[PDB]
Amino acid sequence: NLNMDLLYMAAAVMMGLAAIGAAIGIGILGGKFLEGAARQPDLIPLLRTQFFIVMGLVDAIPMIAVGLGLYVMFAVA
Amino acid sequence: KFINTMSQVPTISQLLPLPASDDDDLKHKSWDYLYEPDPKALLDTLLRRYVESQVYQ
Repeated sequence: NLNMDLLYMAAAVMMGLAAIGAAIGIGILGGKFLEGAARQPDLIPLLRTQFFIVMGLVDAIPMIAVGLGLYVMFAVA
Repeated sequence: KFINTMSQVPTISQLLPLPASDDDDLKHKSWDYLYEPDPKALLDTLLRRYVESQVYQ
């Protein structure tokens, strides 16, 4: 029945939006990391520490989104 | 040029264009400045102040 074709598209939309948000929200942060590095490389290790510490936060909601997307697209099908 | 209390020597020396001072930055791979607002307007004043300073010296 037409349950499964719409279920497919719902996961596709949620996960496409997740992908856009995560890609851009990390790109910005990494760009600032690189322009902070280039002015004084000797701080690369500390700023990379800070970079991961922060980026693990940006990747909070998009991970939830991908989890639900896979659940719907496979578990609920 | 005041060398010693017992000897002084006249000297004509250049101050423009800027003479080379053996200021090699090979230790300064490590960084570059944050410029507020831009480096060229700063460099202009730096050179003018430097010339004034050497005339005073």
